[PDB]
Amino acid sequence: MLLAQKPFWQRHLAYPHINLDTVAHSLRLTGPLDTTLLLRALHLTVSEIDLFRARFSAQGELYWHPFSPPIDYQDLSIHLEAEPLAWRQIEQDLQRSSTLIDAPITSHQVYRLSHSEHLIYTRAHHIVLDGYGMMLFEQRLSQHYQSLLSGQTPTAAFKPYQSYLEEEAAYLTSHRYWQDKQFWQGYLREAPDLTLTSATYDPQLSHAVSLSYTLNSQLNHLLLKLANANQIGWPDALVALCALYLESAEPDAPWLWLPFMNRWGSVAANVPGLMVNSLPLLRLSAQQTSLGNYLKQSGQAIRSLYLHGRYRIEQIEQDQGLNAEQSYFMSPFINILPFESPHFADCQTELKVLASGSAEGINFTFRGSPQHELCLDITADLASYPQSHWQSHCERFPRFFEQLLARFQQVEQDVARLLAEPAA
Amino acid sequence: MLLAQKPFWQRHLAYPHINLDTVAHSLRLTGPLDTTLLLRALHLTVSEIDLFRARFSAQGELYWHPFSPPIDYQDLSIHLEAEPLAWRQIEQDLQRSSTLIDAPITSHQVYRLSHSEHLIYTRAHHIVLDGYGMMLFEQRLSQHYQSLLSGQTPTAAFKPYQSYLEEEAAYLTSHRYWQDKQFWQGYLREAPDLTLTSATYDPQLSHAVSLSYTLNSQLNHLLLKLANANQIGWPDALVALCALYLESAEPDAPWLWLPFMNRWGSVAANVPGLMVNSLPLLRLSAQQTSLGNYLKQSGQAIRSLYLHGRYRIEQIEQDQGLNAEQSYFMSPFINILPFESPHFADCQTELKVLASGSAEGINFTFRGSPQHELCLDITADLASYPQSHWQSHCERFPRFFEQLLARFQQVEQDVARLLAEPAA
Amino acid sequence: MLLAQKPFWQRHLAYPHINLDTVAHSLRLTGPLDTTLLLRALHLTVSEIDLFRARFSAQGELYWHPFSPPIDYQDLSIHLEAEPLAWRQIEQDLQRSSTLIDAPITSHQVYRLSHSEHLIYTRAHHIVLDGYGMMLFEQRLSQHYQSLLSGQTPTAAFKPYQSYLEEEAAYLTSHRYWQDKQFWQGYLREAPDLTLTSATYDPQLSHAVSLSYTLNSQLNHLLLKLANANQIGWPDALVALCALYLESAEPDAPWLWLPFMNRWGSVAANVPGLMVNSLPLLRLSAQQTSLGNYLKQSGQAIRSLYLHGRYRIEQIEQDQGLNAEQSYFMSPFINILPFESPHFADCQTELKVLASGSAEGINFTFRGSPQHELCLDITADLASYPQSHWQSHCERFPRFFEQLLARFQQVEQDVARLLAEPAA
Repeated sequence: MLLAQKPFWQRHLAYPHINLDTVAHSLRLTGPLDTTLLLRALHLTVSEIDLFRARFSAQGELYWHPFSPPIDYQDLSIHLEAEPLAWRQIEQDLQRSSTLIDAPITSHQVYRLSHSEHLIYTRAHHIVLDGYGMMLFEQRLSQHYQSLLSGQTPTAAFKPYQSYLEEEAAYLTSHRYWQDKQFWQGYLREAPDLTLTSATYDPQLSHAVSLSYTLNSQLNHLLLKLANANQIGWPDALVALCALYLESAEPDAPWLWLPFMNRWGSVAANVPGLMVNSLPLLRLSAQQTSLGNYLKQSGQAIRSLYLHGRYRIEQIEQDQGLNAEQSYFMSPFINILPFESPHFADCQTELKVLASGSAEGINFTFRGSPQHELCLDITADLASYPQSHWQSHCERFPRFFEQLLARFQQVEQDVARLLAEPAA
Repeated sequence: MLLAQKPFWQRHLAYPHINLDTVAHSLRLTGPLDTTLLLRALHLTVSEIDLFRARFSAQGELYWHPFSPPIDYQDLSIHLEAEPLAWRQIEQDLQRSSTLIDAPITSHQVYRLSHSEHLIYTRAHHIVLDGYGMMLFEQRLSQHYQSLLSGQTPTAAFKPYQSYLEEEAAYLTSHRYWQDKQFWQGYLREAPDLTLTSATYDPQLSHAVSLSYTLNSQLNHLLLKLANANQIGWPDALVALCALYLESAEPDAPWLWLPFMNRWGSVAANVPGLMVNSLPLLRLSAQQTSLGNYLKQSGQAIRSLYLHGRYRIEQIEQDQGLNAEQSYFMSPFINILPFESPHFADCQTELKVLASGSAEGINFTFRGSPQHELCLDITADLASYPQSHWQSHCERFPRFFEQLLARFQQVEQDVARLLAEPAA
Repeated sequence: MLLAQKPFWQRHLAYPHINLDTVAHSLRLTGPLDTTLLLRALHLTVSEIDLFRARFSAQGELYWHPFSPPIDYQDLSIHLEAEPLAWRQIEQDLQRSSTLIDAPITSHQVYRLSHSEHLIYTRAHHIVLDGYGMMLFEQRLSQHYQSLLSGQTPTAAFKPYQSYLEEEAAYLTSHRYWQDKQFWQGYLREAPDLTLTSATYDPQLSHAVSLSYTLNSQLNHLLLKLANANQIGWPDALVALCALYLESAEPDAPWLWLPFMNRWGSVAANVPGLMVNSLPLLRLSAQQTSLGNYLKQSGQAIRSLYLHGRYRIEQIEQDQGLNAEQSYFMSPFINILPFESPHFADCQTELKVLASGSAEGINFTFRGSPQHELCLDITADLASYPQSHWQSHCERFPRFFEQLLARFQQVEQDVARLLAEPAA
């Protein structure tokens, strides 16, 4: 078992009767799709994912099931209560006991609701799949379907999970491992303390609240320009902007937590699994600096995180002295969700996140793309984050974007002029 | 548009009325050549070079013309004033006002002067073609003509430019990119300031003065014997010897500028275009060192620059805080061009460089090969370099080479011997 | 010549007659070995090792022989005086004159005793091969054999030695070089003086004595266990433990010398040769810390050595201001020998060390593996170490392990508890 999987494994031993870290998506395809080919496509995709065959012993020993995950298919086009019938079974799986010992970690269900309506349900435990893995699974499903439909030879399959283990093993014994430890050690030393997880925090008592604000299109164009002008992508740009925002909105929070996919330059880029790593970014001050210099310098600080990003935060926790019963309070946290839902010839795809872990602290999420629609979701777990502050963020963050777009207007949309003004 | 191209683009917008960065070669062929097949060969070679179909919008957007460039041919074997008619048209092109906007960037003219005389003129703007690229073009022309003459099938065609764009795009995203960034950052920290282009320098007021100096055979042999001995290529050997010559001839200049092809190991080796990168080499001191040790350690240094050579100098200028209106004064500069002229059966080839960049500073260009004829060309632009210094280089550089052969004669032409002696 | 090679060169000049530094193994293969394929395998293996072609001039210049070393094979199956004939020729080589100067630096002899018995002899002077080196050689020989036995094509050949020289030179001119210098400087300044080599010491007058103690399985499993707990390797854990035992067995000995292979993350990993660096570990205090806390911190310090290990100990001596006639007395010395003997299909391998170079002081060597069997080897040079203290160590070191095994059982195999009780 990988260090990154241990915390999930422990949470499970600590609250067995409940599925705290599940990942489930539903795909709704509307269109003249070829049922049979989709089923083959799904069966093919799943075969390529070695980790979906993972199983754990009572002692946490990971071992491998020899068969690929079953694909439960049902033609419901016959019944009038087709949809409700499909959703009862989907909820059934969501409400399953979700044990981990000697059991299948994933589930795959397909429903033909009508000749032009299909419902695909995919579920896994966070211990064998993260967000990026999920989309990889979706794109692959897409790829196999297109190949089957167009009668072409499909492109290459996911590399075996074993190739990733080997790569990870080599990294753990490499000098880079030590340069990384070195780097996080210095980063935190010359910095304000990180917040630990409360001793009285019960993961199951989570109580999530949320609000979504759709960013104005004019802001998206600016977002891009701003990104370009600083030789950074819009996701990294939003992380910078978000940190700038927190300068006023929550000055006492010196840290902004980020998820580094840990797929960059690695075979993991072709191996669905668990690799995401949570890292803390020390927000730069807005005092005595231009917005332009703020974005550029934040981007570098962020980049620096990615370069030493393969070093596990769990490991950092140990390096910093926390004991086994401790963990960092990764809040505030930012997530950028840029990936499109998987495509299928002559169909519309409606993707729905049915499960995705547990909310802790406050979370800022950006789903979509400045090229189309980009929304901001402000989610807080009232059991570990004050409701009023959450209230405040839902009113202040959106305004923050309204201003930026304004300061731009009142400067005749001159990218260089806006980057010219002070960060504050 | 690539970064390497931006500066040529800007120079054009700044001075539209002049051809600052044009490349043009004339190939005069003497022999009973097959005109029709030469034309075909030229037709096929230009069609394989995607970049020659490039064009730019007034906004600097590079788009693609669907047709290969035209090959303008003229049989002039009838006129009494044949050669003069050819050259008058060439000079005219060398005098056309460049226009990178929505216009063809290359020109191809062939002239049949007499049954045994042909003149080929090839012109491109530096923004789509460099030295190495020109030679790939000439060699390819030679290959095709030879294939057609013997009936054989031609060897593989140039890869598409798209492949290079992709490879480049990946490098810009890789870990190497950041490794290269840190490197140039360290290298420039541990060293004397680099010089910046005077702010009053006007590219058009350039005024280049030149002078050749063939190296006697005994030196060329010595160059090779020295290179082999230090297990390095003669070009680097030659670069070292210049580094050494400069130590005494121009001690108040620590840097020496070099061109890095960026061809080896990349698809660029099979894609004509612009890839050469000018990078600064910090001269090693000649004090306390044997000649041999100087050569080897210089080679080790050059190689170090090679490895990080894909990192763009324009990027470095930004990393080092220069602004949009500044740049490095890349002088002195030592440019080595080993390539031989293209060959055609039963013919002699006379290559003539009709246009190349534009003089800046003092330039040491070596053309040839130590096995054949190697001529040193000291060029200077009095508009940006001390005329007196230039003359002084013309005197002492050849003397430097003469003293070298001499000190060699001194110890019975014993390579080990000559190498054990002190550097200076 | 490399710095690590110079002291061997010196020893040879100072005592031309005696062959003081030799590494020589014998491998007895019992089974139905394919003689011919073995001989081919041996042939292929020696040909991949550039360094076995090294030869030294009178002035100590290292030059290269153009041919791979010969392999002398004799079928003694028909002869009656079999084994005696083999060993007699072996002893003759161990008893060669071979004044390093202009002589084959290695020897390879193969003997077929019967169709079931084969004896392989391999000798090299320590100046071109260390322990790891010898191991690599052995493993490559089994790879080749196996490859020829099965119809499989062999894996990659050892990289060329020039590769390593090129890497080392790069390191010497690097900043990493300077950091290592810094680390060693301070690590020594803030610590007790290292013991210099007695001026009245004569290498040729070595008088070795040894005695082996086989660590009982009970302990083996504990060793491994102890290793896991402190997230460290068992060899590193054995050093930590040896340093502990030395806290009350020779309290006046602040330092413990360790051999650092210096193969870690280097082409040297695929280049048999001399790279081992002897370094001083400042033994940590066994007071005011728990066993588990001692191991964890010992491993950290040990890690630091490896991390700065590329800096040469001979270089450190020069840095500490020692003159050419001086060196560090490297005693106590712990050596870990984990590697198994080469394996050949359907055969038995009985490895035997016939020469491993003379060593000063006292040495603690761990041969084998906790996974299977391992024996502690206490060896001493009476001409440089008190025979008394030696016998002292022979009785007291094992006891130290019976105590650890006992203090363990005496805590109901409670691993975390053993690691809770203070140092000693």
